[PDB]
Amino acid sequence: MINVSDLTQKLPEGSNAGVIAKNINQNQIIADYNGSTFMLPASTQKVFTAVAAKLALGDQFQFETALLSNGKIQNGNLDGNLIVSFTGDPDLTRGQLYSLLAELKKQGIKKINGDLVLDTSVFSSHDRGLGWIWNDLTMCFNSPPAAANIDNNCFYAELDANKNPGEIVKINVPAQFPIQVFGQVYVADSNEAPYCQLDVVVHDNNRYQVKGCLARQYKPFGLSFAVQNTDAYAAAIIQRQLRKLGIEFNGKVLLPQKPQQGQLLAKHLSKPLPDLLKKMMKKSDNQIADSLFRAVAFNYYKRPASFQLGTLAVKSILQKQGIRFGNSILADGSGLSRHNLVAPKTMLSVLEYIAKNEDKLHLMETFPIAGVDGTISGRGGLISPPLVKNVIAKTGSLKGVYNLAGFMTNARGEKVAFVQFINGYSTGDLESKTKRAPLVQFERNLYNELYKY
Amino acid sequence: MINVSDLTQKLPEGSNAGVIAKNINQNQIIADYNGSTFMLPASTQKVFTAVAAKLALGDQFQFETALLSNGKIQNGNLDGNLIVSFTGDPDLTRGQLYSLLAELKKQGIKKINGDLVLDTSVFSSHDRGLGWIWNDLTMCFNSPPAAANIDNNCFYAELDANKNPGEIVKINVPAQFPIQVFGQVYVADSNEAPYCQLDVVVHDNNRYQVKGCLARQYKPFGLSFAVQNTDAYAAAIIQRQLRKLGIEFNGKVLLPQKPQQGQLLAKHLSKPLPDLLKKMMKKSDNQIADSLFRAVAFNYYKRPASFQLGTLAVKSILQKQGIRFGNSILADGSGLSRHNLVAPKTMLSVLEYIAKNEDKLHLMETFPIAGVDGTISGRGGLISPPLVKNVIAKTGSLKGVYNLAGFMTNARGEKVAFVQFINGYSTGDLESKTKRAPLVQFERNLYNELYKY
Repeated sequence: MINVSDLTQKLPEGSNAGVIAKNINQNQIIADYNGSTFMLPASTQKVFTAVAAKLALGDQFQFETALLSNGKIQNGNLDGNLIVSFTGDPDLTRGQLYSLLAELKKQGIKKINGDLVLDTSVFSSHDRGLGWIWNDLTMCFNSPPAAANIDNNCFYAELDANKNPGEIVKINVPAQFPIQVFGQVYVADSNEAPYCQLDVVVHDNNRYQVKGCLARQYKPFGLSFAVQNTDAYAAAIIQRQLRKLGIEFNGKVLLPQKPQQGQLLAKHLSKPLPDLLKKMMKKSDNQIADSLFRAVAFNYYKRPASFQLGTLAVKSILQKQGIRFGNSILADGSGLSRHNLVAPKTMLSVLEYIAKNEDKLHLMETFPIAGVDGTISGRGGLISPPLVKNVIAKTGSLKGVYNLAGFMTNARGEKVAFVQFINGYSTGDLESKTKRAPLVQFERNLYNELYKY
Repeated sequence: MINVSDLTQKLPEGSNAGVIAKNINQNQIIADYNGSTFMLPASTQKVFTAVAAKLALGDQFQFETALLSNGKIQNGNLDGNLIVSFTGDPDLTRGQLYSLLAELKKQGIKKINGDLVLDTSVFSSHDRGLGWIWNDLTMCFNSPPAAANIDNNCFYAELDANKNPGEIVKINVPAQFPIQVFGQVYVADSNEAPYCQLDVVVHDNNRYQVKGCLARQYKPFGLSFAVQNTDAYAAAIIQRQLRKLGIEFNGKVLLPQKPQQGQLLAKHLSKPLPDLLKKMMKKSDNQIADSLFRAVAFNYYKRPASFQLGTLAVKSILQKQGIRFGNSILADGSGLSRHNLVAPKTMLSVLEYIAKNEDKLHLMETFPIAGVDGTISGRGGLISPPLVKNVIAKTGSLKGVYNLAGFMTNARGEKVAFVQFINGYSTGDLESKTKRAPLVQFERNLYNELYKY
């Protein structure tokens, strides 16, 4: 086999790698180094979710966002409540929601007599996986994969830190967002600037407290945040939109937990599963992953889905196909949880299933392709022949974690499936930028060895 | 050297272990298996905090909680604000605070004319380490090591769920706690129960919403929750106590966030550092650890301390004594962060420093003693001869992580220092109780091998 132990001497001191690779045509393992060790899979976890979603939801699945009522329409009034049903569409834009609501206007509703009721009942329990780190929850990449999700549950604030040290940065929220940012951030000089932290503290109803400092910046810039209370944000946007449409509305916002029965007025359907999977896999979309993870359970078990039921469904679906998980921990669909524990050989067994069933599943084309697209379009170890355009791989990147899972063609035209997990990679501080040079050397050498073996 | 690799065959599949040990008398490393691999140290991290606190704060250190004013006491009235200064004491009880406020009555105050002002300025930025997991922040063990800390920033409530399926669980919070717990949790039948989740959601001002369901219970179901807004909670308690003492107060609660000058009226002193460190090390107290971590930084840098300044101070103080951290990540003093990364050999260097300097430091007597006290008083693998009453070790336990760092005497009477980090330990699903029998067999074996080597 390949001497992976020798290759990991160029990784930073203290890191740990697990690497396993199989030549599919020969059915031969060709590298096997800590392949049974549980490691953090990061976004390579989304491969499990991709396979489960293909199997349990299928290619015609779409997320539905719908308007319902039990009132009768009568001289241009809807004489009852407006129900807006959100089912976790991770690709719903504010424009799509507006076009949905504009269906009421097409139907002659000029006024809604009752309340605005959101039905979010397809998801249950928290909208964050267990073991997610608290301080990342205000980052847009970790926005909640909630039932209501509008423009990726992300917004941004406008900052003007072109000020002298000691002065207050100007931080305004743009008009389109129903958010408050409060608190004060001061500009730090060059001698405190490298120590600066901008802290963000969440309070109720999408109010964000900022504290701390920032180095001067001449130009005004935007900082993105995750929406915290997704039901309040959606209800606020819906009421802004009814006003823009001229539909009179004067009622309360109601947030019941159960499914809300009513007559269907209009519906918007997302792009179908293959499109959602492709974006998930190419771009490493956490929200698409975790939405599918719970939509899989909701459809599979016919009951409201928590992250725990997501775990039970994904394991039950993949087990039925022959995948064995032992005591792996799959706490979410995205890979974000720090409780996740997967060994390289388990991920490889899923990659082998995806290769074997490609004629039906068509998941190979969802993988990022080295030096071409997705999150490896510029990956340093991969951007030269014979790897560029050849290696396809899902990345998993978290603090200290540099993983790849995917396939390549070797010098004989045979397909090799491979899993690379590297954890504990630290070359500087907390909140230092990590030297990627050892990782580029390692990967260039490993995938060249796999190509020629 | 000891063949630790074979010993690990007894640990669950997928686990990873890092084990290093030195015979101090011989100056010989006798076990060295993944000794340079960065792993999660969990509460063995508290060993670094203990040494830094001894060196920088010293055995006379006490935390101070004080009452100050700028007004004159005249005619039984304090004619100014009452300032209460909190400095992180992690062992301040409600009864201690009541006795401290009673001192105002001894000085003849029966009314305060102004406002209640808290000074929590010695700590800055967040009161949580970065990389802590979000869903544990409501649990008492993970209460915030904030400047204001009263009865460990924990309170208890009880759910009476001894009722039929379909009934609403009654929430009972003792009257002394200025918090609210609300919600409608229902009893589920035996078919639905396996699908339930009992959740808590934190709202502003220490209002906790319980949600979900649970099986009928056949004894009272306790909740132990961490206080979330620690200045609100302390100001609430202070005002109830002022009222019970017969000190009239009608003013505002002010939280200015900067140091407050005034005349010292009364100061309560905690127990001194050796008592604090003994409890922290024997019982694994996260709040004593992180409060000392930031107290070390406040006293060492003479400025308000964040967790980042705690990490700079602990490394700076230990590096002067010869410890080398390389690219370790030390994100807190407790070890709770999932960002922490340290190799077994670096922890072993600190244990050797503790043993070499025992005549000055007196830290040996803080380690739990196998089968006798602290957190290994009934540790399965250590409770028989020749290990019981001999091995002393600080534990580190988190989900997935079973560590020990300490010392023992071998069959020749020579002292051995050792570090065992196990991460990745999984024996079933995420919510199940972990099976310790593998750990017990591995530890009995390992420490027997160290005793006989």
